Amino acid sequence: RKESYSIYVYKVLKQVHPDTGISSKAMGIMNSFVNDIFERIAGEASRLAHYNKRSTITSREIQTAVRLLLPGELAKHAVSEGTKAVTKYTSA
Amino acid sequence: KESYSIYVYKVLKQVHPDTGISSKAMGIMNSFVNDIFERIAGEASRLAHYNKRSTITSREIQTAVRLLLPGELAKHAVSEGTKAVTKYT
Amino acid sequence: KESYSIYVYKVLKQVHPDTGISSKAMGIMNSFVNDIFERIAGEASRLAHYNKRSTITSREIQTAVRLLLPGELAKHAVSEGTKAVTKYT
Amino acid sequence: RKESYSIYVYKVLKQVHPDTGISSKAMGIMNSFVNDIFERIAGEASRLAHYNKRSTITSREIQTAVRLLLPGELAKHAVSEGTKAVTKYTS
Amino acid sequence: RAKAKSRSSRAGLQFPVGRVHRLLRKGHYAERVGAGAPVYLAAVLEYLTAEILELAGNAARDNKKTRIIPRHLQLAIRNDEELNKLLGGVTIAQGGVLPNIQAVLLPK
Amino acid sequence: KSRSSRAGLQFPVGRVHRLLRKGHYAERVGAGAPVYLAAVLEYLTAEILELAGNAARDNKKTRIIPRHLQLAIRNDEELNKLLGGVTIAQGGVLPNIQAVLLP
Amino acid sequence: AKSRSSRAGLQFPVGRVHRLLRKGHYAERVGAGAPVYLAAVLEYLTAEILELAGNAARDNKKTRIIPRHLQLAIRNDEELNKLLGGVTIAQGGVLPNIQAVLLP
Amino acid sequence: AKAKSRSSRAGLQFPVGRVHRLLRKGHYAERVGAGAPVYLAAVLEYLTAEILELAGNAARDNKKTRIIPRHLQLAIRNDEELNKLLGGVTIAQGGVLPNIQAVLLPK
Amino acid sequence: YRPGTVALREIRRYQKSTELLIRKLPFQRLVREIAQDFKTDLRFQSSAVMALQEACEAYLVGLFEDTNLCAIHAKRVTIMPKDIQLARRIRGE
Amino acid sequence: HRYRPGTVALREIRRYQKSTELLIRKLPFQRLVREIAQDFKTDLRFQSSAVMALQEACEAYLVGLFEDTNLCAIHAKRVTIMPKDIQLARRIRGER
Amino acid sequence: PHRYRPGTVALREIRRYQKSTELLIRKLPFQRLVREIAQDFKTDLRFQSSAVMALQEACEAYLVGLFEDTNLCAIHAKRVTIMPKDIQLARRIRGE
Amino acid sequence: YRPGTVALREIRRYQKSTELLIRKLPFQRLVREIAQDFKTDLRFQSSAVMALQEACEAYLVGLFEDTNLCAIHAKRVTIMPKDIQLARRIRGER
Amino acid sequence: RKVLRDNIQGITKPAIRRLARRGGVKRISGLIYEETRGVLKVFLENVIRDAVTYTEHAKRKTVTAMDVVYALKRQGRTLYGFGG
Amino acid sequence: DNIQGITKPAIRRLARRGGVKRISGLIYEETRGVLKVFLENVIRDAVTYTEHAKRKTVTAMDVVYALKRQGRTLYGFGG
Amino acid sequence: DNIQGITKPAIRRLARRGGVKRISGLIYEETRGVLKVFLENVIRDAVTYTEHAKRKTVTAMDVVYALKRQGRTLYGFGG
Amino acid sequence: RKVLRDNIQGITKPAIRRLARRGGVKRISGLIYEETRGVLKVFLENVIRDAVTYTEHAKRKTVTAMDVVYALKRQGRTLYGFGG
DNA sequence: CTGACACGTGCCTGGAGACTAGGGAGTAATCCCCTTGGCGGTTAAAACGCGGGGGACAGCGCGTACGTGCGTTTAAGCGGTGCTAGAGCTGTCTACGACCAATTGAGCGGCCTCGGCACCGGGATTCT
DNA sequence: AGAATCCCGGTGCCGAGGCCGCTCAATTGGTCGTAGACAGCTCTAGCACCGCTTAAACGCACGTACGCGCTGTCCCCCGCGTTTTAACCGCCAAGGGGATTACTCCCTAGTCTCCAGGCACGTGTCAG
DNA sequence: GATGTATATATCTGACACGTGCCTGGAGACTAGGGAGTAATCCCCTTGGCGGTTAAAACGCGGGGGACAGCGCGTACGTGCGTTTAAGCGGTGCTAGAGCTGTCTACGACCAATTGAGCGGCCTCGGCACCGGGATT
DNA sequence: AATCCCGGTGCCGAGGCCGCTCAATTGGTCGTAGACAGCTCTAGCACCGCTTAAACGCACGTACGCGCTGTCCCCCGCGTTTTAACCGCCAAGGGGATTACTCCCTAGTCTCCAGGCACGTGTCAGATATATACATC
Repeated sequence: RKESYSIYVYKVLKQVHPDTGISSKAMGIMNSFVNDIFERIAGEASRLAHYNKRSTITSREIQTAVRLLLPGELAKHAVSEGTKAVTKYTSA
Repeated sequence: KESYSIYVYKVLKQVHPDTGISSKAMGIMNSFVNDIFERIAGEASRLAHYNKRSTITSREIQTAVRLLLPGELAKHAVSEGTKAVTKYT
Repeated sequence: KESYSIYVYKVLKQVHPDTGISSKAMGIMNSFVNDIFERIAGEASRLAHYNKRSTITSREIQTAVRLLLPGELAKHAVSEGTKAVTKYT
Repeated sequence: RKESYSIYVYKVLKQVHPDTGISSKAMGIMNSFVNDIFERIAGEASRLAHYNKRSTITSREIQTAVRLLLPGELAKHAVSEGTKAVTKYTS
Repeated sequence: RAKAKSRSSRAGLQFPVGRVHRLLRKGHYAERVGAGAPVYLAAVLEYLTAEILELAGNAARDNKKTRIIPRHLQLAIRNDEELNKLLGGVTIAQGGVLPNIQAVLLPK
Repeated sequence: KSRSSRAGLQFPVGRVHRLLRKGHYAERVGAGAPVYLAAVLEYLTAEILELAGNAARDNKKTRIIPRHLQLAIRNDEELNKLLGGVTIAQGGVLPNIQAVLLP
Repeated sequence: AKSRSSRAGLQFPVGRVHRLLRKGHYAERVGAGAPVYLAAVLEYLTAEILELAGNAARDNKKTRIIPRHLQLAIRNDEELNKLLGGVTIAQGGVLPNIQAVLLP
Repeated sequence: AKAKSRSSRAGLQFPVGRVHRLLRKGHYAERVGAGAPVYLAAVLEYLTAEILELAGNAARDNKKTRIIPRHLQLAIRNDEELNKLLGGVTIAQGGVLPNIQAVLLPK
Repeated sequence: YRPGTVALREIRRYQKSTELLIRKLPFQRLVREIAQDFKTDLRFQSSAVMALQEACEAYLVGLFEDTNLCAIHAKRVTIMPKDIQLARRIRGE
Repeated sequence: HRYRPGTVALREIRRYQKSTELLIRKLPFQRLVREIAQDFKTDLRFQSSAVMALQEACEAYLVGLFEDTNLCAIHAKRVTIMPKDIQLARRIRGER
Repeated sequence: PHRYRPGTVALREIRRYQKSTELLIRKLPFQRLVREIAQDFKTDLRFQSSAVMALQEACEAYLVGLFEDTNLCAIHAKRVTIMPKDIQLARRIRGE
Repeated sequence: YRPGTVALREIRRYQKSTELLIRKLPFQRLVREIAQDFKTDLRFQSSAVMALQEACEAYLVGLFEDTNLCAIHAKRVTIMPKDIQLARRIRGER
Repeated sequence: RKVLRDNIQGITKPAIRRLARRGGVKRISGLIYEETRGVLKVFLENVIRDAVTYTEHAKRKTVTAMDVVYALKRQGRTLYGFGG
Repeated sequence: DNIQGITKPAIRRLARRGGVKRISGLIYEETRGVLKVFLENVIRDAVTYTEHAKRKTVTAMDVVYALKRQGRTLYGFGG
Repeated sequence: DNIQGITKPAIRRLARRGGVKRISGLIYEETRGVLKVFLENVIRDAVTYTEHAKRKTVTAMDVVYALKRQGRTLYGFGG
Repeated sequence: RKVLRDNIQGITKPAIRRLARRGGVKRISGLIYEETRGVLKVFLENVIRDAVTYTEHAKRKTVTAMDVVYALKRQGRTLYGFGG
């Protein structure tokens, strides 16, 4: 089975524009976009772990990779989202 | 620190035994070797995963060598790669 | 009268699919094979004799081929013989 | 040790012209001339055996090679003294 | 044994934390992976998805259509002055181009 | 499993080894000689026939006849060197008129 | 004990490349022939660079290779330059290359 | 109880037994008949004598007494049978016959 | 219409649209030709030729935009080959 | 005595392509780097080599941009490079 | 009446006979000449039917080769007609 | 002296004389120059150079003979490069 | 005996006029079309060579679209729309 | 105001190495702006590496890595 | 007399095959002479082979071997 | 470090004139020298390649004049005097 | 006048004297095919005549190409000191291919055929 | 205008190609004599380099002999016609000698011997 | 006419090139078990072959708006000098923090039993597209 | 004349429900490496005097980019022809993709010993200095 992110993109779509559907061509574009940014971030997180002789990728590595890869305002809001997520998950 | 600073010298003695090399240029050579190593190992790892394979064999190195190096280097490199492997085996 | 005709015919059916060969042309080919066989075995014998060796080996046949054929034909003939002897080994 | 014909050419020279010497270079030339004609005759003798599916070389193969290779005036005198030599040997 | 409550539902996310953690471990990025990596990564991927779709729906609404198609995603990505930087080399099939005529070409 | 099928050849390694031994070329013959020789003879056979069939196809005929072999050998700038002294019966000549002869 | 590089007839260390592969996470397995092949490739490229650099040195009649000679090497072979286009070499400078329209 | 050479049996100067040996070791055939080396020696001796006589006469024309390669060239290139037998050969030090084409010499 | 009255209309028309513009069959036959050098007996999946066509058509549109900027810089309206050759050189092709 | 325009500029071009020293001054660049960096974090500290690596990268980048600028300049059939040549080169390169 | 110009048909003969592959000398007279020569070296000889064809193929190939060489010699001489001196030079340079 | 009288003297001489006429040392370096393209650091017996020089002078003299015949057939006396080319072609090496 | 022959005329001049019209090109010197085919040819050669290299490593005979997508990514001009 | 330390002569000499025969008088301020942008885009990465390491001293490896991620790999100060 | 059985038109046809457009009329007797010397050579060799075999018929192999010895090999008749 | 530059002038024009003056030559076109040097180079290459082939088969590093003789003999131009 | 040829010496390994084993060639007889022999007829080709203009080749003209002669200069040839890479020989032994045998299926000679070619003819186009 | 090349179409045959029998030349398993792959020595002659020598390499002036060109002409070969003869096809004869066979032998390869021919090594004188 | 870089002889001082100790990285060998090589299959989607009509492609016309070759011009920046300033050098001085050793415990690699979240499939019904006509630019 | 806009037809794609199974969840141990504590010794920052190479401001001269002008020729807009693209129907079989058996290849482990990496050395390659030649404009 070819696992895909399609159901999750569809859930997200129905929270910003509840009237709108999406064609399979656009769904396949989104499905490629997710894989691309996943690979880039995991790449830089790996390098940052290796250079400091640490064995481990933690939340600090992902934060630093995000600040390196995304433009500044996107990095700010991404960090705010990840911080809120990890804080509320820790509070659980 | 590990470095390649013996083996470059050996090769130089084979190529030009009268000639010396500055430590700066030895550092350059060390980084050149590390760079091409990382390129080849990267593309070998890619070519494994596209085929859902688990190992790196000589074939993945050979295919990376043909993909990255221009055409005249690629023939001679693959020739002496297979010559080396036949001697080893 | 043993002849090479069946082997020429097999070879023909690997390069051109629907084409047959007249007996006049078959006899020409049958003479061509005998001619080049005799020439190569000739020079291989001389090369063995001059070096006081008793034996014709693959080296003698390679050297004769480099002497008798034009250069590009010699290259591909050597590549064929090398591949054959390697895979046979 | 090297074999050579360097006695026998001198003997023949003494029979033909007992006053005359020969340089070592020309003796070397003679040695190569002898080796060359030897190889030609032995070659064609071997060919003439295999065409007839024979196994040996006889006097006939030498005689036929001699008639094939040498021009016509040499061939008669050569074959004459070849058969003269053989009759003396066998007698 | 407690009734399961998927880690996405502890994080407050729709993206699959389980799958992204699996892919982090299996992807040979590093020999150990901490629990704070996948929640953060899935959160950022959700953020970027919703970011793109919010502009694409606006383009779709201006087309007076109920459906998003690649033309509209091209409009979204190329109109945002920062998404154009992240995806500057990417080309989208069937996307076409933004209307673009240099002023010198038009008549007086 | 015939030695031709170990070498991956159609030519008869057995026959060519027999003929090497029986032909009085040398008093000993090694196992690497016949495989190499048979491979090279196969190569040159296929080489000639590949050109010959092209001429045959241009003739729009299903059959190779000596005229096509002569066109093959005389057109290739290197086979003409190997077979430069050889003449082929019924072969004819390549079309050849010196430019000074034409109007 | 006899070294694997001397088995292969190579100067570069086979065992060091084999180790560096296994610790680089590039794959969960490494096949036995890979580090020999990779060492041969790296040695070939090193030799190719150094030969040109040496001939550049003797053009100067210098006998010590310095980075200017390596820049003169890389920027004068059309295959090396294509392999090494995205790279800056310290102390390397540039090739003397005035555009034809500028000369009188 | 006594030994007498086969060449002295044949009345030849050249060695019969050496030619017989050289044949058997030359692989030219798997058998050699007893009369062949006598015949071949006689032929070679004849051709040697024919060359040397002409070379001697060329030497006498120079009033030299030592034969040198020039005289062998002068022999070979002046007998229409020898030249036809020995056309494909270069003789060291031999040079050429003085042989200006008639059109070149002045009127 | 005056010269270029319709050229603008064509620009406006085709930049609005999203169809492929090369004829499929000749593009396919050219792909099947070029492939013949690196091997014989190659076949192409139906989607592969479309992928190639999309790639090449977008490549060329990008080159032509760059060319147009070069031409305007040259104080010209017509694009000429020198504009391609400079475009490619500054790109480092 | 006076040389005409460009002949000494020609001597300068041939020299500076022959010479291989760094052409930006160390101390002013060292302060400029400190001034820029402190806006990201105060009380930073620098290895003496990191400044030299920065200066090497900056010199190489500017030299390459000026090469492309000079090609853009000859295309317009000028010989003077113009600010618009820099802007065009930067746009085609895809950084603007 | 119709009449082609001199040589208009000669070219057509060349084009016609270079295209074909038949033998051109009369078989019976050639066989009689062969039997007339062979009578010198022996008497009451006989010839197999293929032997005379082999001789005819050899002789026709030999003469075609000599004629191509003769034509090159004639063109060298700045002429179109071949004359006996061109044969005698061709044979001299060939070593016959 | 008028043209050809001394050339006649030279031809009579050098058909009489029998020394080798190329200089040893240049021919030696030209061997050392060409062979290396097949294998660098080749070594030569001193006789082998002489055997080469003998062969090359005999070959070139024979070519010049044939050339001169070709030259007289054109009813020239000057040998021309085209004479060489034709001679080589009829010989069958071109 | 079936063998191909040059189809380089196949990319019609109108097709290139339509492409360049998507680039907003207004006016075009006629010499452009043969240069443009030449450039296109060098591009296609590159991409196909890479594609074939991938096909061979897998020991396939059909070229798959993933071969094309990976080759394009390696060249650095990523294509979205065809999976991957 | 340390950017004035990139003097006009230091610019001219770099333009000379790039081959520029004639230099317009407005080029310098644009060149300074371009350099300031490049420096900021390198230093921000360098300082991000410094912070993740918790170091207070910047190391030349950080500058090499800032260039390498940005594509402009540098040979000589490390490997 | 049988030398005149090789007719003039046969010589014309052969000269035509070899690309000869115009022929002087003296060529014919010279051509018959050259052909005669060739035939004499080949037949002398053929008979010599026939005699060593103690045959009375000339065979095609005798001609093939004679032509090989003269150095102008014929393909087509076995051997 | 030594690598030979051409000695193409080393076979002096006097030397070629002296050779030609053996072969009957009254007169020589001035364009003969270039064609002669070309022909001579071709011949030398065609002999040395064989010689070196024999050298290599024997594994010798020193070329022996018997190699040259055999190179000539296989090529048909047999040489008497340096061997037999 | 000086050293290459022409002679003299030791000695060892190549040849000759004799007996042996067994198989390549000489022999007598046969078969039969393919070679030599004769004959008819028609009709392709060769032979003999005509017409004539395009070729071979004999002549005058001409301007330049290179043969002959000199002063400059350079490096090919000579005698020599020096070394050591590798050519050439002795010793060890073991990797391998010559030659046997029992076995059997790959390639040759034969019959059959059926359809690709060749032989046949008619109408359209090229080209002189 | 109209002659020859081209091209399109139909008839029917004898050659290539498939199947078949079958037998002899290729295969596998095997021993063992050896010569050639490797180790070591050692002493030739090849390459590097020094100074001296002057023969030959080199550039130049210059003079007229030679190759290339235009022109003519006449005679002989090419293109065409009518006659006629022996080539070519095909049928019927028949027998010489190529090609095969079974018996036989006398010729040559193999072996041990021992002794002297001629091949290194030392010499000096008379041809150059 | 006269200023630029090239080349030759000499000093001298430290970067290269060598030699030493030694330790931790590699090699020799045996082990366990699973990633890849293999033989056989299915079937789909690729390449084969055909008709027809009609969009697209091709060939010609007309011609005036573009590319670009020319003369003019005034100012913008290369060249050259005297003034002045601060970058580079050698040095004294310190101590923030970079780098290493030691302790131990917070945590995440890997197992297992469990089960419901996401994929492949059928169905459909209505949003889109295909179609056409009349108004406006 | 072309773009726009308003209206009707009907189909094949998105979207719902459905089965279901395999990849996520929870409870758990335990080897460790990395968080913290302490040390200590490098090299970075701070400050001093000396040096003179470089930077700066200015004069000035003419070479260059920008402007107006012309012209001719070549594509852009339009027409008629014609051809092979495009659609769609019918064939069929090669090779992508899946599977069950098997093995021989690589990771894991202990060893011990020597390769090469710190630490000590010194000399000859180079920079520097001085001298001066001839190429260039």
